[PDB]
Amino acid sequence: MQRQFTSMLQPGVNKFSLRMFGSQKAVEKEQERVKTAGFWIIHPYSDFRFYWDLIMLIMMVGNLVIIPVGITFFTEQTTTPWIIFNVASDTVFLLDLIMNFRTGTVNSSEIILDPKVIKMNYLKSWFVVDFISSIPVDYIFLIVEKGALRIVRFTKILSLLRLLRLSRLIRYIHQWEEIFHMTDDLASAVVRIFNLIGMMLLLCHWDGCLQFLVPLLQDFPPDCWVSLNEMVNDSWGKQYSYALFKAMSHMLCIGYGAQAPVSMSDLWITMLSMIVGATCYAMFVGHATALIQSLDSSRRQYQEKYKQVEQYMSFHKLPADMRQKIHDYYEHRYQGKIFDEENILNELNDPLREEIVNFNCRKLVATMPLFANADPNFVTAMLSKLRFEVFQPGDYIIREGAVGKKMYFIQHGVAGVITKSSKEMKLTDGSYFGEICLLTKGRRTASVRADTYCRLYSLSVDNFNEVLEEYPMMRRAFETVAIDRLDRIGKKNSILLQKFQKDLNTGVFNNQENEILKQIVKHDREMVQA
Amino acid sequence: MQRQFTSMLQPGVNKFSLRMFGSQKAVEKEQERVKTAGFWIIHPYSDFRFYWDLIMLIMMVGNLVIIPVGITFFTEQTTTPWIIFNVASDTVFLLDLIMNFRTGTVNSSEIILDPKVIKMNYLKSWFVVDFISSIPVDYIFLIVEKGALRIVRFTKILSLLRLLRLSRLIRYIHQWEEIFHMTDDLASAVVRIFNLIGMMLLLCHWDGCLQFLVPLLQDFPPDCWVSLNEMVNDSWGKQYSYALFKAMSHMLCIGYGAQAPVSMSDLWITMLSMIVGATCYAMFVGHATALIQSLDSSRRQYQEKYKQVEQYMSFHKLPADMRQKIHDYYEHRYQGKIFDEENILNELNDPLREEIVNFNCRKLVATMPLFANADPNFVTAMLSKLRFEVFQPGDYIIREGAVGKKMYFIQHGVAGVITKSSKEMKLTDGSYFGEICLLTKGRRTASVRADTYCRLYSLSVDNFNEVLEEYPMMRRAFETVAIDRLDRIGKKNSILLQKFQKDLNTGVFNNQENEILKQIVKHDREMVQA
Amino acid sequence: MQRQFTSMLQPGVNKFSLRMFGSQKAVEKEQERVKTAGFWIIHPYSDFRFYWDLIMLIMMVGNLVIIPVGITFFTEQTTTPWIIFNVASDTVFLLDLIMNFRTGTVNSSEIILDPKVIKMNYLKSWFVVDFISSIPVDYIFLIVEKGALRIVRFTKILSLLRLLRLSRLIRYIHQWEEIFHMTDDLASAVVRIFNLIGMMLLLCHWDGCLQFLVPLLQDFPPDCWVSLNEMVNDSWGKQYSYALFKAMSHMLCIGYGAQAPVSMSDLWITMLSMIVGATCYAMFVGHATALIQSLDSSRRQYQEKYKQVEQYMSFHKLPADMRQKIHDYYEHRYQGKIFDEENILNELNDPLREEIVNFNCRKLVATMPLFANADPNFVTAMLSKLRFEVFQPGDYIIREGAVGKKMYFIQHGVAGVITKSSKEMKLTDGSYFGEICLLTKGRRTASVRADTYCRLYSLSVDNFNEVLEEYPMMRRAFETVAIDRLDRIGKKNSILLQKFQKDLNTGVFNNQENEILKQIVKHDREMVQA
Ligand SMILES: Nc1ncnc2c1ncn2[C@@H]1O[C@@H]2COP(=O)(O)O[C@H]2[C@H]1O
Ligand SMILES: Nc1ncnc2c1ncn2[C@@H]1O[C@@H]2COP(=O)(O)O[C@H]2[C@H]1O
Ligand SMILES: Nc1ncnc2c1ncn2[C@@H]1O[C@@H]2COP(=O)(O)O[C@H]2[C@H]1O
Repeated sequence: MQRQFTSMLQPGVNKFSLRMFGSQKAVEKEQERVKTAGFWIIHPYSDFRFYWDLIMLIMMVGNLVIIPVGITFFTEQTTTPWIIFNVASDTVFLLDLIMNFRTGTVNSSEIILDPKVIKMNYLKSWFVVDFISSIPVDYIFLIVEKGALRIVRFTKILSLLRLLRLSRLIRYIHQWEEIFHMTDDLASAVVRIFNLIGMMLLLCHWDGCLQFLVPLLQDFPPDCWVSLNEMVNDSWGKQYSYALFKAMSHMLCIGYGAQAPVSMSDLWITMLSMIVGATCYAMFVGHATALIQSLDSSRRQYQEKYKQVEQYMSFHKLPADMRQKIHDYYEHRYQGKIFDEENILNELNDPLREEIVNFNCRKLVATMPLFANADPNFVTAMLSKLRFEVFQPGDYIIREGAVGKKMYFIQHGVAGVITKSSKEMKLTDGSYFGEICLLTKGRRTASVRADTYCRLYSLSVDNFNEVLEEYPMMRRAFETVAIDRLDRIGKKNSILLQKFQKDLNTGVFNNQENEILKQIVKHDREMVQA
Repeated sequence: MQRQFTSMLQPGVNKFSLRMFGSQKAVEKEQERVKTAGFWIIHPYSDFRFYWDLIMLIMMVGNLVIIPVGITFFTEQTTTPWIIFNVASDTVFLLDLIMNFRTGTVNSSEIILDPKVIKMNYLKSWFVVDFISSIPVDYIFLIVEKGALRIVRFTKILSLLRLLRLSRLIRYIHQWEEIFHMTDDLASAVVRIFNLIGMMLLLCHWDGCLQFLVPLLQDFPPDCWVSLNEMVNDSWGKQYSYALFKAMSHMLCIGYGAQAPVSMSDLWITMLSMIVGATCYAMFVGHATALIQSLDSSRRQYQEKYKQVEQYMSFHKLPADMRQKIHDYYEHRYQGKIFDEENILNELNDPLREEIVNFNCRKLVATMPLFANADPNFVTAMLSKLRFEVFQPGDYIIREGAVGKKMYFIQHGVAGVITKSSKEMKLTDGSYFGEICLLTKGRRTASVRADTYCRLYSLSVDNFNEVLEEYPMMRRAFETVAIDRLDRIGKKNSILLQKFQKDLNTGVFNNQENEILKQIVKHDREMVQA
Repeated sequence: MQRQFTSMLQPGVNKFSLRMFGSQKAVEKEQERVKTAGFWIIHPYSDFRFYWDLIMLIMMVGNLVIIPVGITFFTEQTTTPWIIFNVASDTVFLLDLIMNFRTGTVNSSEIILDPKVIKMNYLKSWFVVDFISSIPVDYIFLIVEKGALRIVRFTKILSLLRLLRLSRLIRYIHQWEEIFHMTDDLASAVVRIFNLIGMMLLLCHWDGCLQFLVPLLQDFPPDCWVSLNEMVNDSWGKQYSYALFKAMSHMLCIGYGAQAPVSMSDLWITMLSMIVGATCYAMFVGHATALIQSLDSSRRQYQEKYKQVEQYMSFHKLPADMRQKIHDYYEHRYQGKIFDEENILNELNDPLREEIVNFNCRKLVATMPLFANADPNFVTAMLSKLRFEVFQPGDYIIREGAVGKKMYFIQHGVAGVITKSSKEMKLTDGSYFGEICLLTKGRRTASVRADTYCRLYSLSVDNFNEVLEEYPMMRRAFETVAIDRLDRIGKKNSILLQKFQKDLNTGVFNNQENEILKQIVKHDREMVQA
């Protein structure tokens, strides 16, 4: 049993524990660091301190709802049932104060030095504002005065010293909400707004007890609101309902309960309640505004970027024909989602980038035969050096005769090769153009027009040269496929022809090599016919 | 004593003085610049002007609380006690006006030209709106009319000309709050909201004096609210409490004090008070919103970045299995703290970067024997060219056979070398892999799998070549340790073997050199066994 | 006179004209473009249209204040004075409608096509909502019914059709405020909030006329608020004050004028007025919040950056000793001003950058003798390739023996050279170290410790090599000064010695050259003694 107590008092492996400590070795280190001292110390992340936090929070909200109401409307406050509840909550919060001695804080590292450091820090921090609210001063002062209507007044007053149990509630709810509200966007916001409206109802309830308490301590003078409305004799449900209604009407600023307040005490209490209500309502409106702006962030940022590009198009005074094509492109590329890609892919590390890239191009590695038959290290490097692009229908991707600087891998949407003295050649998903320009270091062979809405993957020339100089068997493959494709087109490149005639006669090719090559070129005939 | 007066009037070395002036030579320059003119000039950063600011602010808030109340409810305003206070505050603000002549402003540099520049600027800026509020016009006009109920009315009016002492309060509180509120985020916000609620209570108090002042100047006509509620005879505490309650109920918009206002004067004053109250409450709600959004900034920005990466993962339609790993990585790397590292480390200078890097890697310089025994300039350069990384459990850091481009220093969490025909080899904190790939310019020797949650420090190949070409003794060390590690693994590199056989036989090695090398290789056997 | 009319109708050279048109040639182009058509067309930037805008705005706010009040409380609306004012404002707004025909809009370019384009666009845009409000329908319908208490009711109604003069006011105030409110931050904000509170007082006034208008059209039934308060006979000042007070109490939500509204008409008008008041007050609170957040921007952004660097220091868990030095550095460098320097200096062009750099370094070009005697093109290039730095007291700028990569120009604050077997050497403002390391391509000669708070200007090695390879006479100067400084230090560099012994014996030096060199080295002895 005591081993279970020690394992409870030591910090346990949890999500917050891992977020604090990093590796589990730090959790074992903290477990031994707690296991230094004997039978006493509890850690501020332990499940014992968490459950004691929760039990004391339930008891606190219970007592702060039932304390003030009990004081005002119950002029017989010496009943056995009432005294039993009072001493129960008293010994419960004395337990919580001694555990507040035997806890430990976190400045830096978590301080676990009991007899000097945490004792001095706690005795300098909150011991007065807890020791007033702990012990029942209402029975001590009563047995002192026993060892009298003014004394009955004074023992009705000092019970409100237990309202200083409030500071423990906010001091605990700080830790509790920061632990159990870091989950999502909706849940944290909704628990924060319900936190605030719970605070507002607590203040309305306290004020509703106050507006009857002060006409009670003066024994109901004949001009205050209670003896004007003639409800000194009405049963306590009616008095509490009216006092709470009066405080809620002051709080939301609707109006005075009665026509007006005439006595001086009622007048000043009404004014103080009005100030507190206006301030709390202003804070509530501010929190509602902050919650709304936190919910509406993404659409706002997208409209910011849209207004920026609209201002750019306005500054150059482009025609509306072009603005329609630009907004069509932004829709067809970003799909109404604002995000920066290079920054995120720079923030992630190498295997996360490799796994994300392999998932985004899982279709292309299957559909191209080259990627299906090549080595996975080459495939991974060539895949890592790619770039997304979106082409609108009917614009030239590659024009003939210009200098070549990249190649493109088709992912979605058919694009056509338009060679003169050739009809047309369509290219489905899973194919590539831009081979022979980069392999021959010359001018583009035949132009390419984007028929449908193409979604292409492009690869620059320097990365292509680095990868294909690392592994040259794929360069032999590209040379052979480019030879067949050029022979079908009609033009021929003697540089690549002589390089292959010196390459194939050198004997570096194998039986499996040219069998794979024959498979690839018949596959290329298939994905140029289709 | 006069030397103390001159040292008070000259600017003193303070935090604001250093933030204004840079070096202390500018403070000495300003001290001589004040010491040019004789016995007169005070500087707008001097402790004399600061203490005169504070004393005049205390006297101002005192007088603006007690002036209007004194006017309305005290129809016997010729008492000795009242006249003594009036002439006291009068001569105090005449002192402040003459010191307002003998001050100096700051446009650019601080102007200290007395007899033309600052005299012309002050006499064109605020001299009318101070000279009205300075001298007691209420006794001058009275002794003029002595040298009569309308005259008693007129001498009750002109005392409100001292409410133009208000502009000096805001004009001073600008400087005072910008001096003593640049400390932190909570303190500046709380003093700003209490500044605004102090302003609102001041307006409520002034309006509460007004609502009795205007039924007073008409000698209480039989239809205004005072003679309707029948409180012309009630003692002044009751009249002030009711007038303040009526103005506060108009201000927060709760309701008319009485059922309605019937006389025309009460009607128009009620409407003007309603407008001023609605405007001031709107400003208060705006300031509360701005304060709340200023407090809730960091969690907001973190949720912005989180929503952005969520939109990226939504756009690529990644499976939830991968989204869980990405959110796990972001938690395990940033720990819920949004900050940009490269920008901050670019903003700091060279010794701050060196000191921060040495503190972040104080454990690694002790645990690695190479760093413990090397020269501190080399250690500092190699430390400056490092980069943080976080690896999740069970992904390959380095795969075998790929091209090598960096090396890694383990900081936290064990990672394993998985070589074929070797069992496994664990590596604790404080070790490095990636030596022999960069030293032999070839393929990776054996793959490395991240067992626990690794926190690694990585170093790129170009920086490694620059540092190790600057100092080659560490390259001899790395060559020897790599030779031993390869001999234990099973593969061997003849390039490094021949380079060391030509290196060691060259005679460049020394007795201390290979003694240190023997210590390092037995240390490497220790941190590969462990 | 007609030439003055044509020059008024044509667009004039103004600040908005230059911001619209760029060069003055476009203003002359627009002047001829207006001068195409004859005697008719006015341009929407012309001073004629601006002054007609202003005169119609004055007349509009006058009429919309005096129209509704005239309708309700003046049951004798056939007086000569009243009819004269009505036909005056009628013919004034018929003038404004015909000028609304003869104007021109701006879609793109400013359309100036009169008889089809602007006529069709205006007749499709606003001609109904102006032609109702232009002509006095109240006299036309009266002379129709003349060519009867229901008819008197109907001629009291249709005058409110002139409230549709309101749309012209907002349609003009759009252009007028965007012209004359682009000046500053305070003026635009204050005119916007006073614009909104003017709109709110206009709605309060209109509602105050409505609450008496509807009990007027039913001939004051015996249960509406007017005949309950018994003010059918009170003179019109009293009725207007009470009706405006009732509408203002509904508008700000304070309370019903009377105890409650009993008749059905009063009930529904009260509810509609409550809805309009709550909506307008919500808009006012929103505009106040936006104004406050616009005023408090700079301090907010500075606190954002400060919280970010605080989160960075918290994430690395640096000691508070280091956090104090970092916050000291940020204060001493940015001086509490958030701004990005590289972005702004990238946005400006070449002579603006040259002029800004020459002003920031006007002291250094005078204090250094090299800059005073060198060619201004060299001085400008070397000045353009500089970088600011701030060094805290007591850290080593340059350590001995390390590799050299930049040189530093002292601007403010003394720094010391600490050479072994030399006492110490102080360097005032206007001096440079880092010459001989960059000139000899080797290790740093002697360390340098920052004594006071140094503000230095640094220059990198690649820019230094580019400039000093462009002009080599300054390299001869640096070689000679470095020779003297090394001879005084104690170490000597044979590379520079032999390069100068081959350089000086080559005969490239002149009499003016070595006279300038002698002046520079005695100046260097002066600024090393001092
Ligand atoms: N018949 C064809 N079928 C498919 N693609 C082709 C054909 N002819 C040329 N191409 C591709 O179109 C590209 C355009 O010019 P390049 O020189 O970049 O390389 C060319 C080939 O990749
Ligand atoms: N037996 C071993 N123990 C620890 N590390 C090793 C061992 N063998 C190889 N390594 C490291 O693992 C690295 C992986 O391949 P590299 O060529 O980068 O260089 C290798 C060495 O740094
Ligand atoms: N006696 C000296 N007085 C002033 N500066 C010096 C002196 N000796 C060396 N320096 C400077 O200090 C620099 C530090 O090393 P460098 O090699 O960069 O070049 C050195 C010179 O610019």
